[PDB]
Amino acid sequence: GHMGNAAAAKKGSEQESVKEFLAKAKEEFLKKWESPSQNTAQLDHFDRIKTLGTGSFGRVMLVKHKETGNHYAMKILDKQKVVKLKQIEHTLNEKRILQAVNFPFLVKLEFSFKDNSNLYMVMEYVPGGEMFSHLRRIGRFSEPHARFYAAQIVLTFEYLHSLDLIYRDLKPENLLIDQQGYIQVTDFGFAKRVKGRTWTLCGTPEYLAPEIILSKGYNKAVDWWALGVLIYEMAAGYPPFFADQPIQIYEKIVSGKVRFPSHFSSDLKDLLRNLLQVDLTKRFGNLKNGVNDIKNHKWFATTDWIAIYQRKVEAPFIPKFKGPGDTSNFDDYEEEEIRVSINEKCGKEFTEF
Amino acid sequence: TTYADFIASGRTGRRNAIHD
Ligand SMILES: Cc1cncc2cccc(S(=O)(=O)N3CCCNCC3)c12
Repeated sequence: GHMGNAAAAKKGSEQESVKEFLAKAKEEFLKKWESPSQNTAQLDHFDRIKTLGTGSFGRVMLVKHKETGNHYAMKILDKQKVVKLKQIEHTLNEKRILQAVNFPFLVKLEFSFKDNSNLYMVMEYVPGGEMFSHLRRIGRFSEPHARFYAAQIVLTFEYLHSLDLIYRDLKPENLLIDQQGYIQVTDFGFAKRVKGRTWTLCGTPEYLAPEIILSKGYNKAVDWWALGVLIYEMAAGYPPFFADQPIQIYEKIVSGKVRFPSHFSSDLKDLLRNLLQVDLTKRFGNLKNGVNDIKNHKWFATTDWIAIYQRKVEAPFIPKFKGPGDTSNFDDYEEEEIRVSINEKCGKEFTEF
Repeated sequence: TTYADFIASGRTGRRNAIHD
């Protein structure tokens, strides 16, 4: 067979140890999920330094905690805007997930609070920037470099899926690089805790699994499809399915055809054909052997999964870092005041925040 | 080339989710 006795025994033991880890991790998650923390700071505890990101959600600012001197990323949401955009449930869900999970590649929420006008989530500052920026600048990542990041996503999805969380928001724009060169996953509004199927059309066109596009009920296998898109984009510099308009992207996604750069290794192409598999009965991550089909694939044969988890692998790329509060790996944005109305807005809607 | 086609798509910048 493919493995001799020693290798087969070591792999078997490793897979059993994963099950043991995940069972404990689920116990820990469920305790925090059922008793969430709240109101752990206030706005005047922080100096606001610079805007690091913006979106329909609001903004993320670099802040400095006055008492400790520590820098953090503060996400600021306007309650009335969240209501207008029909994002109440997603916003509450993001905070509840963030305060309950614990994993080395998931960003840590350190404080949360609200005031008359806004909601605030204060997370560890991840100074290395978005993977997106580095990928577009470098052009493409080598297969070892892409593999280092991919392994972290595999472990993170193995953790999330064990908690019955479907992630649904994978893309380079949503992955940050920390000071040691490891990945931080930050966005959880569109994650959903369900054991079976769900039906919402959500995500980003290039990363949507066919079953989402086709308005089917779908499950956690959509995350393994999205991993295939991510690995492809990291290693090629462009995603597997693109076009001028989303409709044409969707036609390519559902077609069952994917083409590869000539520099892709055969091992990489084999992995990608099994992740970018339109037939759910054949997609890696969705079969009887679960995540093991991915972790044991030839493309990952050099990956030491425990060493990645322990953060003992030397990263292939270390972002520039001049000191705490360095913002050079993020873009520049126009600075807007943060206003706090003298009247509470939307109190009922956000009671649980 | 495929790279040129990617540039021509206009989708080389940060991509919005469907709801945005
Ligand atoms: C700057 C930042 C830096 N450290 C930690 C962060 C935590 C959360 C969000 C951001 S972000 O990059 O604005 N971002 C917003 C939504 C877009 N996807 C990526 C997450 C952080």
